Formats: sequence, structure tokens, C-alpha cells
Amino acid sequence: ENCIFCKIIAGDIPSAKVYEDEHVLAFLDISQVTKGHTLVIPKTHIENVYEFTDELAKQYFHAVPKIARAIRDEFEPIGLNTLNNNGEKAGQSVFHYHMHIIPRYGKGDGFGAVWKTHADDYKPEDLQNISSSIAKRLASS
Amino acid sequence: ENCIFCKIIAGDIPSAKVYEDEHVLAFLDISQVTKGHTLVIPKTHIENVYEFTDELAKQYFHAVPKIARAIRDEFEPIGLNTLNNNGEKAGQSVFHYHMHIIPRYGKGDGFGAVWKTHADDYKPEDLQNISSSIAKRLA
Ligand SMILES: [Mg+2]
Ligand SMILES: [Zn+2]
Ligand SMILES: [Zn+2]
Repeated sequence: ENCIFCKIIAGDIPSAKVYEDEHVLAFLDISQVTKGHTLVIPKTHIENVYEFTDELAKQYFHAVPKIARAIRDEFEPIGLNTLNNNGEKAGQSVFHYHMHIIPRYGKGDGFGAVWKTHADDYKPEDLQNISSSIAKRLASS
Repeated sequence: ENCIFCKIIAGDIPSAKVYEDEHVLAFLDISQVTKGHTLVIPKTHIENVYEFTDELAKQYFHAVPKIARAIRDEFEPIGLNTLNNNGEKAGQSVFHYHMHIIPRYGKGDGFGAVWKTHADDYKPEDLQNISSSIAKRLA
């Protein structure tokens, strides 16, 4: 288990905790993209968002809103984002599911989303075929 | 309401539906920052992540991993992100909670994260103070 997050859950590595219960553990990201940068992870070692089961999703997500409101009330930012990365090329460096809670203050934010639209590259029927394909795989969910 | 997403949920505005159940509706984002770009939203109207109740949270999140896997198997991307924006300054264009599920293919991806670390700007004691402060409200 060469997972830095499992060692933080196990206490082997110190952390600045903000929230903790039976299945969830939240703590400040030492990178602090912005003041209040928090990491919310499940204690169960789940590699990515794909390995989530309904039962595990239930013991996890509820903490996100609570922690988000706590950060918003403490530092009253002008905005806030939640980000999850799955896969090296998606930005995931540690293979243990984690959600970033990033408060926004404006000028100086260490986080920003590059947004390149491509709406003119898809026709209504293409979108319908694409969605229809994803949906078919979901009939079993 | 005057919410464009609530209108999609009601059926007034058409959409490329990807997923739908009792309390959740997911559809493609016409912006398609990447092929398969999908918006997952709760049928119940809430402006942002702050208005989540435990029950609504329970009936919502389970759909994200399911949709993520479907987009995974369909397009076989080399990565995938989930992004939620709260506040105009955070990128929120439509004020109805929503989760962006963005598959990544590499070269050409319309989405990317600007990451600027500031670890040397804080001392171990500062992290303790910042964290403790937050933890106070969470109790
Ligand atoms: Mg299936
Ligand atoms: Zn781990
Ligand atoms: Zn709405």
C-alpha cells in the first residue's frame, strides 16, 4: 500500500483535518491552491470514481455539501468548485479517490478551468446518437 | 421557475438524455468540451451544492459513478474529471446544481485545469489553524 492517503487515514502521516466520521475523512491539501483547499476522501481504498458502489456513494457524498458550506461560511469566498480527477492524464497523481473543494476569491486563485467550447462541431442528431449510446449501457445500472 | 435546467427536466426544452431516474437527469452538454461531455443534475431544483440536504444527496451522487462508467466503456477515454461550479466567479453559468462529467482524450481536450501550488506560503501551524477553524462549524 504505497498510498499517501491511506497513510493519512491510518495516521502514519500528519494532516490538517476538517471533517471525519466512520467512512469519510477530509483534510487540507498542503498545495493550498487557494486558502481553504480541502481534500475529501473515503476511508475505504477506492482508486477512482468508477469503483464507487451505491452503498459507498451514500457513506461519502453527504459530507461534501457540509464541508463546502463550512468553508464558505468561514472564509466567505466569491465562488467555489469541486473537482475530481480520474487517471494520470486527467490530473490524478494519487490512486485513491479524492474530491477537491476549492474556494474562490478572484485574483490570485491557484485554480482555473480552461473552457474550450465545440458546439458547432455537433449536430442535433449526433448528440442524440451519442447520448443514446451511453444511455443503453446504463439500462443495467 | 426561470431555470433553463428545470425546463429541460420538465420537458419544455429538448435534450440529449443520457440518464434518468426518479430524482436524477443527465444529458449531454451541447458545448461538448470533449466528446461525451455530460451534465448530471437533480430533478429537484437547488441553486448550488450548499442547498443539498442529506436525502437529496443520497438520491443524487450514486448516479455519477454509474454515468462515469458508462462514458468510460462507451468512449474508452484515457481519463475523466467531474466538475461542479458554485458562483458566477467559479464558472457557474446556470444556477441549478450540476456535475460536469468530462472524459479526457488528451490532445484536443476542451477542458483543462490551471494548477498553481502555494505550499511554501503556509506553515504547519497555519494549516492547523485553517483546518480547525473549518472543523468548528462542522460540529
Ligand atoms: Mg450496462
Ligand atoms: Zn489509499
Ligand atoms: Zn432549476
